[PDB]
Amino acid sequence: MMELIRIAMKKDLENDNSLMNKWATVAGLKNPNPLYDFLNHDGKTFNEFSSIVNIVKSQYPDREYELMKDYCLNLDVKTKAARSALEYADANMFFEIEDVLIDSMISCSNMKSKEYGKVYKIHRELSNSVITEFEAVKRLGKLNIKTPEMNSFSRLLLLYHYLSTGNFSPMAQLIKQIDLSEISENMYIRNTYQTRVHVLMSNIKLNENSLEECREYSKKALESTNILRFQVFSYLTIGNSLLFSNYELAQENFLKGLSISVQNENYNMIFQQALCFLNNVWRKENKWINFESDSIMDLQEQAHCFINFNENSKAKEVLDKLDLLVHNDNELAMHYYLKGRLEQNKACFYSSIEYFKKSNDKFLIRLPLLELQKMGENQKLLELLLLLEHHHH
Amino acid sequence: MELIRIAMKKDLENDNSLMNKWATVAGLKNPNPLYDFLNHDGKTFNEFSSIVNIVKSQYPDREYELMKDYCLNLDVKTKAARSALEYADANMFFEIEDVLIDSMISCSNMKSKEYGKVYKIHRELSNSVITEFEAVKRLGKLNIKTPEMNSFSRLLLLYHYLSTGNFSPMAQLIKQIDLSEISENMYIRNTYQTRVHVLMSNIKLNENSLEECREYSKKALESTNILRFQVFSYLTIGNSLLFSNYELAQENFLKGLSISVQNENYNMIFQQALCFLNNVWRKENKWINFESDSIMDLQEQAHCFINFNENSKAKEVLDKLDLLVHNDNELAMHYYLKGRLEQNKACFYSSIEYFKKSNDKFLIRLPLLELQKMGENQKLLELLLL
DNA sequence: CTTAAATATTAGGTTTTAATAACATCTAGT
DNA sequence: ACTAGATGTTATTAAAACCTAATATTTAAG
Repeated sequence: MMELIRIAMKKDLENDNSLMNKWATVAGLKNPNPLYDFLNHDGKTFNEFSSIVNIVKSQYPDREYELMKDYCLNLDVKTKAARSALEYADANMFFEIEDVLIDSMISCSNMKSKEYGKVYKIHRELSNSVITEFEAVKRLGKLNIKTPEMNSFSRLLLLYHYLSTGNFSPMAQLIKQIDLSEISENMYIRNTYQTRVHVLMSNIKLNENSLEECREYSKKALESTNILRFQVFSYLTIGNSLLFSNYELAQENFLKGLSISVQNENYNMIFQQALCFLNNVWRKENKWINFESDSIMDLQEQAHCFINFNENSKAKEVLDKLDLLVHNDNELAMHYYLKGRLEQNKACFYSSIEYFKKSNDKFLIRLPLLELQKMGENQKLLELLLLLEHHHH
Repeated sequence: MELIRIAMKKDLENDNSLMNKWATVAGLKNPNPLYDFLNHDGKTFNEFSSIVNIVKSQYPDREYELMKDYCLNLDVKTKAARSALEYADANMFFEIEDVLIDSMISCSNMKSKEYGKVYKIHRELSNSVITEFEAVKRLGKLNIKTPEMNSFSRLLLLYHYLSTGNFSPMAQLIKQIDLSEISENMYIRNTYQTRVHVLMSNIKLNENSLEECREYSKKALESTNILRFQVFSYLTIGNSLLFSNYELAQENFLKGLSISVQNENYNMIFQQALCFLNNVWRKENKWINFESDSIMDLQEQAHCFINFNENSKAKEVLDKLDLLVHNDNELAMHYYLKGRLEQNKACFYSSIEYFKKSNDKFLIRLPLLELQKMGENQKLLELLLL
C-alpha cells in the first residue's frame, strides 16, 4: 500500500522539482537522498518523526490529520517511527489514532514498543477514569520501566491527572523530578515533552497566583511547538491570566487563538466563548454573543449582555428559560450571580459564592465578589474568599 | 527464655487460679497451650491477641517492656512475627517495628518477606525518605499476594493522604478496602478494622460531618484495646465538640487523660486540649503550664490573661513569643491573640489568612467569632468556613 | 503430659519471565 | 547504490516467580 503523503509528494514534485531540496531542509536532512528512498521504498521511515511532521505541516497544513492518520495507521508498530506516532497522536488529542496504535503495540514483540504502548494505555485509562491513580501508578511500578522516555511520561501522565481532578499541591514537586535530558533516543518525543512541561509549568504558576511567570511559561510553550493543541491552550491560559486585569491584552490573546483555529470547530468555539465572556466582564458592546444557541453557557452570556445594558426585562426572559434546565454546581453559581445582579439581591450573590466554592472555582468567583464590593461589603473579607497566594516573607 | 514467660511462671506459682483465667483472656478452649507456652522455647499462639490480651490483663504497666522483649525474640519467618510487626506499628513502637523490618526483608519466608517490604515502604513514605509516587510504584512491583498486605497498601497511602492533608481522594480509596478478604491473621484483621474506623472518623471530620465523625470514633473505641487508637479517638470526639458543647467536650478530654496517666506524651496532649478548651470557653483554667516556654503553652497563657482582662500580663507573654520562630499555624494563633489584645481587625484578617495557609478549617473559628462580635457580616464569615 | 486433626511452613522441581549479547536490519549522507 | 552508525531481532542464559509435596506446629480432647 502507498500512503497518501507519498502519493501527494510525488504529484507535487512532478509539478515542481524545486521541492526536493526544500523538503530536505524542512526535514533536517543534509541532502534529500533519504527523500527518494522515502517516496520509492515502502516502509522507509526517517530517524526522527519531525521530518515527516514538518513536511506535512509545510506542504499540506490543511490536510495534516487526513495524511497523518493514513501515515501512522500503516506504520509497522515495532519501530521508533511508530513510538513517535503514539506521542504524536496523544499530543494532538487524536484519540482514534492513539488507541489503535496502543492495542497493536501492547501485544507486539518489540520490547520498547510494548513498553511505550503499555504506559500510554495507563494514561488513557486513568484520564478516562477507567482506573484509579492508585491502580495506575501500581501498574507503572509493575512494568519496571526501562526507557527514559516512559520514565518521563509516567510522571507526565500523573501531572495530567492531578491537573484534571484539581489537586495542585504536589505538582510543583512532582514535575521538578522530570529530567528530559536523560532522553537520548527520540528527540521528537523529548521536544514535545518539553512543550508539555512548559504548559504544565504555566498552569502551575497560574494557581500559585504567579501570573507573570504563568505568561512566561506559556510563552516558552508557544516558542517550543508547532502543535495546534498546545498553541491553543497557551493563548487560552495567557488570556485567562489577564481576563480580569487587562482587557485589551486579554482580547488580543483570545483573538490570536481565534485566528489560528478558524478550521477547528472545537477550538474556534472556545475562543468565541472566551471573547464573549471577556467582553461581558468588561461591560463592553459584545459582538460575540450567540443568539442561535440554547446551551446554558450561551444563554447565560445573553443575560450578561442584557443586565450590562439595563435590558432587565430581556434578561428575565433568558433566566426564565434557564430556570427549566439541568444546572450543575458551577452553572448554578453563574445563575445566582446573574439573578443577583438582576434583582440586586445580596442573597443570590451569597449562594453564588457558595456554589463556586462547592465546584471549587477560584476564578469566576470574582464575579459575585466584585458585585458585593460595589454594595458596601467589607473588601478585606471579600479578598479572603478569593483565597489567592500572597507570597509573604 | 522471654521475660513474660518468667513473669507468668512466678505469678502462677503464687496464684494457681491464673491458668484458667489466662486461657479465657487468650481465647483458648482450655489452657493446655498455656503449659506449652511456658515449658517450650519457641511456642507461639495461633493468634497474637492471646499473648497481648494476657499481657494487658496481668501486666498492663509493663506492656512495652515485655512486648519489646517478646517480639524482638520471635522467629521473623513466622505468623507471630508478622502479627508482631502490625502490633509494633499500631502502637507506634518504632524501635520494635524497624528491627523487625530489616530481618524480614531478607528472611527466607515469602510471606514475612512481603510484610516486611510493604511496612518499609510505609515507614520510608511517612518519614519522607521517598515520595508517594515512588512508594505506590514499589507496592506495584512487589506484586502483593497476601490479602493482609493488599489491605495495608491502601492503608499506608491513607495515612500519608492524612499527614500531608490531601484529604480528598481519601473517601474513595478507603472504600476500596475489603477487610473481609482476610482469612489468615485475625489480629491484623481486627486492628486494621480499628484503623479504618479511625480513618473514617477523620474523613467525616473534614467533611464537617461531626455527628458521623463521633460515630466512627465510637466504633473505633469499641473495636480496640490499643492505647494509641483510644487516645486519638477521645481527642477526636472532644475536638469535634470543642466549639458547641463545652461539657461533653471536656468529658471526653478528661476520659482520655485518665487512660493516659502513665504515658507522658498522651497525657500532655490532653492537658493541652483541656487548657485550650477552657480558654475557648473563657473559664478559669487549671490546666495552664507556667513552666513550659513552648509556643503552644505560652500562647495559652496569653489567651487566659486576655480572657481575664489582664492585657498587660498578656503583652508580657506576647513579647516573649515575638522572638520565637513561628510556622504558619503558630503565626495564625499569634495574630489571633494580638487582635484580641489590641482590638484590631487587621490582625484577625491576618489570622484567617494564616489559618487558610495551613488548611486549618478548625481553629479558624477563633478570628471569625471575634469579627462577628465586632459587627461584621455574619453571612460573609460563614462563607470563610468552606 | 500425649496426640490427631487442622493449620502453617519449607522445599523440590517446574514453568515463566526477564537480562545479555551476538546477529541482523535500517538509516543518513558520501 | 553503499558505508558507518544507529536501531531491531533473536539465541542463550540467568532468575524469579509458582506450584505441589513434605514437613512443622498449633489447638484442644485423651
